[PDB]
Amino acid sequence: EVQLVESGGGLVQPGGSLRLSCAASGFTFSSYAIHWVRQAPGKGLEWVSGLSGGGGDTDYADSVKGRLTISRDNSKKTLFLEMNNLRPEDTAIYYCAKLTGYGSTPGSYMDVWGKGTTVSVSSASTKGPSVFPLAPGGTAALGCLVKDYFPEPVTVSWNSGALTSGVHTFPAVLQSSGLYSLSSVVTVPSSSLGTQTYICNVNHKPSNTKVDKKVEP
Amino acid sequence: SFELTQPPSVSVSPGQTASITCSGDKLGDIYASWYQQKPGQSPVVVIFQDNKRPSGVPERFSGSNSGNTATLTISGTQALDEADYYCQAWDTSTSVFGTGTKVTVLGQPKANPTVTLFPPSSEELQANKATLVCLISDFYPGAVTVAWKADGSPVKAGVETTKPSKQSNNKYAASSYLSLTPEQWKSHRSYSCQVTHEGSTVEKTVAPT
Repeated sequence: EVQLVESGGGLVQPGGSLRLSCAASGFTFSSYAIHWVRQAPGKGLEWVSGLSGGGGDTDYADSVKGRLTISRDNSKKTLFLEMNNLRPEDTAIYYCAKLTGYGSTPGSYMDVWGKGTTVSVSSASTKGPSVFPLAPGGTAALGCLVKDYFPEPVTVSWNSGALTSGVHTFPAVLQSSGLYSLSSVVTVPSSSLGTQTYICNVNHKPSNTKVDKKVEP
Repeated sequence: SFELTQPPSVSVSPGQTASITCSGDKLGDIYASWYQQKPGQSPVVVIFQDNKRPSGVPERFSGSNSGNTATLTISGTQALDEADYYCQAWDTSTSVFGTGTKVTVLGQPKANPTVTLFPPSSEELQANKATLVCLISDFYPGAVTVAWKADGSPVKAGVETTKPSKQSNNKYAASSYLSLTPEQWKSHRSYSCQVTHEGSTVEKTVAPT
């Protein structure tokens, strides 16, 4: 019954603003300090801000001091985080966590956490990929480069679902540009090349993009 | 910000003792906490006030804060103890997390990566672009470094490398992409994707033809 639920995450342009909230259940919200902890994809935990049970004492990390404002309405059992002039570096999952005391005391810890809410700060816009054919004993590696697309995700099939066992579709990279690039490879007989036809089927539903790319050596 | 330094990675065999350290000048004067984060999940406290366990935490987890160094010990480490572990300390009212340690509980023999490197497609070259695609698969444990070379000279620009991700077979995969101009591509003898794992390096090379 004791839970924190974060809301308000989304995609935002750099320089934009976002308001995050955190709904508490199962305990007396006012009796406890609540903090925000963020984590950028693939990176470490980073403390963002904290607030006393009454809301009087507010504390902010150096990285966010001016741009962020933490507050709480105890009547609504909700915490808030106002984020302005968002930077790409603010891209992270934002977690709210409940301290074991009313304030940030010596040996206090975060006993309860929420599942978190995702913030993406990107200047990128919806864009379908450019699909390129990747070509070179008993086996041959053939591939499809799905380039410069936004946002996630993309689905890749081979020969319309006929080939799957020897197929490896790699997770996307997020480039500096804010665009994603993904690659799928299939293992096939080297003898069959020039006889057999290998087609990757790329679907990017966000852009309504379907591309069937024939891969030849 | 006082900085809490942790070793980035620890390997432990099932049943063995895993020692995770956390160092910093203001540590030891202050109390240390330890948070466990399993993949896809929120962090969970396992140790607080240097050596206390929250009621639900198993006894095999324990802590010590000698001098400038705090240590989390996991006795009889289980496969489910595999997680990122972070120390935390309170500087006045500022909370600081440590850099983090990846604890791998060895479930599997070591496996070096299969590396496949593809040159630029002719269609891409026709569009006045050039991407080298280096795909890394079936490596365990799940840590690699990628380096690109032009004619054996390091190339740091135009590189976008993913972080390793766990495959369904519990091995890991990763990708690296090198952006070049058609002109750059055609003006060098060779390009190489060099992947280092557990002290072994694999190199694949492609050339303009």
